[PDB]
Amino acid sequence: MTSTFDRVATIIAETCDIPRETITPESHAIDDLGIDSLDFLDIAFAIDKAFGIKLPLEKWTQEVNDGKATTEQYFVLKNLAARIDELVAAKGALEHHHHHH
Repeated sequence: MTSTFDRVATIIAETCDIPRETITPESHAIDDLGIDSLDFLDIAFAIDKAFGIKLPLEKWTQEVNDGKATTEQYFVLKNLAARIDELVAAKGALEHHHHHH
């Protein structure tokens, strides 16, 4: 029993050495865990290859710093785990389509 969050949290411990105990689902990877966006690239590429998906990290980070999206929307570990899972669902091409197509 290990969720998408728990996989990510293991990968955070592997990459940037952040204690699993001090990693909550409602934690912000950058603000709360104190991980830089570059260190988060190493985490996100390790996630990327693990789940066999593709995170548009550059897109997510440009939206965040353009004020299109709030930081927490992508960088809170439950929202992040939901984004990854959403792209694992997109990896399987769904059957009810992604948005509408």
